[PDB]
Amino acid sequence: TKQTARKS
Amino acid sequence: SADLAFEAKSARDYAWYDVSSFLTYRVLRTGELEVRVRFSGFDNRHDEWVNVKTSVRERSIPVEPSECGRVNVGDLLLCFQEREDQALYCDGHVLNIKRGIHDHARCNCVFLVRYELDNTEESLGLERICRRP
Ligand SMILES: [Zn+2]
Repeated sequence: TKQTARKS
Repeated sequence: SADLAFEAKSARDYAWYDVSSFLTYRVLRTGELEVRVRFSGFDNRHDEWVNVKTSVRERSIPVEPSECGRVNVGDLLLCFQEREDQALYCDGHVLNIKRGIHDHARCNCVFLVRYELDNTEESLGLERICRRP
């Protein structure tokens, strides 16, 4: 699974 | 082979995001073709129109410790780029690798990448890279 991205 | 899943590049970001579905499409008077996509884990407020050739592709894959050896220099990688304001997956290229000694449990290799957007460089562990199929 990918890293949980966090938007600007 | 598994059923194809996709990621798309946001215009308000330049990062790549998993695509939940493709709602519809349109053709601008220029001839330019775009599809409307819904990003996984996102409501419809976040939907975007994106070009298929430049902004849609097969999902990048997290690499297992066992196959770090398959990654090579000059490779394209979807790199989890951690900064203070935002953390997001951006394209990058492998400038250099320092191989390490490790079992399949965890990889200690060091990959130096050049981010496509700004050309800036960062060193990353295996946990922050995905490979193109
Ligand atoms: Zn390794």
